[PDB]
Amino acid sequence: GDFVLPELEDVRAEAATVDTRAVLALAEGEEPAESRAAVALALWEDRSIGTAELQAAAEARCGARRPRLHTFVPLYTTNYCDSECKMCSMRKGNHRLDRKFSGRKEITEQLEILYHHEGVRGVGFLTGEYEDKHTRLASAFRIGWAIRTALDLGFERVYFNIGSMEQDEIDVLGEWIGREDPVTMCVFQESYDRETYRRFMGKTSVGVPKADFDRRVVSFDRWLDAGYRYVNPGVLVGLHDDLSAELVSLVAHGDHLRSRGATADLSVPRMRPAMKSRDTTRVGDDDYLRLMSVVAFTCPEQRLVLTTREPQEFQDVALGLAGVISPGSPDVAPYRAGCEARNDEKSSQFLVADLRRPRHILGRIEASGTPVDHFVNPAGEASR
Amino acid sequence: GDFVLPELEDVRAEAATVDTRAVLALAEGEEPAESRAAVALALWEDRSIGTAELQAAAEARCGARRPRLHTFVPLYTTNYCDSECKMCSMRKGNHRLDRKFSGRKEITEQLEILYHHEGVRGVGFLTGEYEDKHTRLASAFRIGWAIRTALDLGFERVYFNIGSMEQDEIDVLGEWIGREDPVTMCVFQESYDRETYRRFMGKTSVGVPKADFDRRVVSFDRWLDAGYRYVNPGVLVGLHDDLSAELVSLVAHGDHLRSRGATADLSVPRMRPAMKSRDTTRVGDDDYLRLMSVVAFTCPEQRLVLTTREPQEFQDVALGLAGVISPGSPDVAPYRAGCEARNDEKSSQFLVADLRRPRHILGRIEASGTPVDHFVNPAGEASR
Ligand SMILES: Nc1ncnc2c1ncn2[C@@H]1O[C@H](CSCC[C@H](N)C(=O)O)[C@@H](O)[C@H]1O
Ligand SMILES: Nc1ncnc2c1ncn2[C@@H]1O[C@H](CSCC[C@H](N)C(=O)O)[C@@H](O)[C@H]1O
Ligand SMILES: N[C@@H](Cc1c[nH]c2ccccc12)C(=O)O
Ligand SMILES: N[C@@H](Cc1c[nH]c2ccccc12)C(=O)O
Ligand code: SF4
Ligand code: SF4
Ligand SMILES: [K+]
Ligand SMILES: [K+]
Repeated sequence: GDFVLPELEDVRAEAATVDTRAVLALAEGEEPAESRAAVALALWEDRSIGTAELQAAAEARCGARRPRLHTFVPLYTTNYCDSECKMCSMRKGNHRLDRKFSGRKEITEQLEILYHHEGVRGVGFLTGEYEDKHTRLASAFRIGWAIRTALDLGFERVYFNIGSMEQDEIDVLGEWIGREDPVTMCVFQESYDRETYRRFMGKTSVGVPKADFDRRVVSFDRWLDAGYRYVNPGVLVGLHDDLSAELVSLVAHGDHLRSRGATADLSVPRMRPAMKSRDTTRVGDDDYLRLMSVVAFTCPEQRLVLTTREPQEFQDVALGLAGVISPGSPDVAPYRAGCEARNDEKSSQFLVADLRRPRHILGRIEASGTPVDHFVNPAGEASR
Repeated sequence: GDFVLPELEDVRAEAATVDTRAVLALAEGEEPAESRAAVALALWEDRSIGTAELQAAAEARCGARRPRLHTFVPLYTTNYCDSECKMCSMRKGNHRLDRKFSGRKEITEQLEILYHHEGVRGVGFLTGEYEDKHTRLASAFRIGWAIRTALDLGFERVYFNIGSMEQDEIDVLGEWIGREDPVTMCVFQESYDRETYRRFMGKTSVGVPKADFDRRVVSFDRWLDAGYRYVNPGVLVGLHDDLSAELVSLVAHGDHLRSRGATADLSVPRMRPAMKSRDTTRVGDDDYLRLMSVVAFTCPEQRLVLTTREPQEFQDVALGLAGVISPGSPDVAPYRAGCEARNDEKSSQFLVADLRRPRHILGRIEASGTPVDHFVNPAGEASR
């Protein structure tokens, strides 16, 4: 009943049988005979189909989706972590980081700034991942409180991203919400290749909690077992060299979740500068746009998430492939009324490319002709 | 400005000069010329004064105090702990314990049982003590939420006992309350002798958080620096062989706190059965009553706390020396409507002597002629 990784050579054989031209000719809402992972792989590898042309087809295939876009802004509630991801500044072994923790007052204040000054109605809560059972339970407790507090303030959509979760940790978080609340669990597998995964996340059985690949990947299945609905898998683009392998696995994971009745967003964040202990693969814009396109096309009801990891000029080109736009900063309690958010290298998880205020970024998107749901521009008669 | 341990040989020399008969002749509210620690020591060592006679004098000296008694019931919110106290079942190295953790739902349910079925308006929240800064902050956060939740339910007095606390941990807890709220910090030094302390609590600088004697003993001073008022020092009777040394130090600590304007309760819990790694000194009833008497007499505005560690027959004899009566069980979420509380050896901190329901114990005290504040007997027209 739990997700099982696809056999990449099996998908390759099925991809060899799809007619990619016929696929592009499909009407919106119409579904290929072959599996999504096989169709995505075939589109990816058929270089007679230009990336620009794939992108236009993906945007059209997703064109009917309503709302076109919605938003959430991240709120990192702490930058403590017990794990050791080599591409992340929050890794426990990074003794250079200034560690911070938001209490009741600070979390509430940040939510009020986001709500009234940035005009947003979507928020995400983030933490590190912790090793011992009591710390994981206490973290779930705190984040559960934060989710409930946000919902009560009038946030209409809440994400959380707090590491892998076992059944009893979900129990503790779940006592804060209802099974029908608009709450999405985020757990990016980073890489679905077990060998690349171990290279960046570490080896198991040594107090490094995220090194357990399996606990992480079945977290959505536990969430669904408990009766919840919204989930957000992802790949960290730049870890594994073979992008065709990751897109096959992510699309396979999305497809599994869909079969279980879940609503899934799909995230493919691209690497940003951080205090790393191993370096990564820089993925060019064309490969990245091609990847987003084949995922968006074959998974048309599963929204891609685009974040301010990316610079303004890239958002300009890619926004049409996305279903979620998420501006913000990965620093602890970084927001302040009337000021740009902090992204201090001394305390941030990584450095973002776009530090413009969410309400500016989202306002410009709306002014260009795309409304953003969960955004209320704090303007005119809706200004205080 | 912080508490400094008295020099025991200096107190001995001052004790040699007090007239213990003149001391007993003092009118209530009148104060000896010598220091409290010196007077307590002299009363202790003057065996021409019988223990029964000391007890009668202490009770009379405290007779004017109003209310005569108030109550709180303990609620252990978890039995996880990172420390290694050799006399305690919750020590991390005790792999036999079944570890439990109460979330939002369970804590609320327990408070409602205590409030409506046991009729109590005083509660104490307890945890283990944790090593890494994030866990300590997350624990402070949770317990802060619990205190606020209890106060909002109508609890009129809340204790907490969650280990030593540094300034930033107090900050996190304090965001849940007001400086004038009826909230008491408990931090029992266990032994004021540094050598006995190290024997049971462990050596410092090795991830054993309670091994730091100094961080622990100045926790009240940090609490007072932040502008709070109520504190609860204690000695664990049975650790250190020389009781005269501990009573000198506890009375000295009480006196210091008083000088800083604090309201202090004083706790002298006696050892109970547990899964220990070192055994302790069994203190007989006469020594124990003599100890309670000299502390109660010399510190007449600082209430002794008596708990159901002690059997019914001992409470009968000692209750007149106490200002706080605290029935309950040191098991996680042990209460249930209409049932006696759990005290399961598989999950409890230690085994208590008296498992009768708080409302029975407190009702019998009231029926015998002593009202108990923060107790509303759920009887007659106050029954639902
Ligand atoms: N240098 C870096 N640049 C860009 N994204 C990164 C990054 N390091 C990590 N990330 C991504 O940030 C995401 C959310 S933050 C991590 C939250 C949680 N501790 C967890 O690890 O699941 C991570 O999952 C990762 O995909
Ligand atoms: N076997 C035992 N019998 C009786 N009391 C004990 C005991 N072991 C510990 N205690 C007492 O229980 C008290 C409260 S419980 C401990 C709470 C917190 N972890 C702390 O250590 O401060 C301890 O301070 C100790 O004085
Ligand atoms: N990293 C998380 C949270 C996030 C959302 N938008 C962001 C913008 C910048 C940094 C982090 C974020 C995610 O991709 O879901
Ligand atoms: N041990 C804590 C909490 C407590 C109060 N009353 C108790 C009765 C039994 C066991 C524990 C307690 C204390 O002495 O303050
Ligand atoms: S990616 Fe998450 S688990 Fe890994 S080091 Fe960073 S914060 Fe910790
Ligand atoms: S007395 Fe407190 S700190 Fe020590 S082992 Fe027990 S619960 Fe942990
Ligand atoms: K809008
Ligand atoms: K009463």
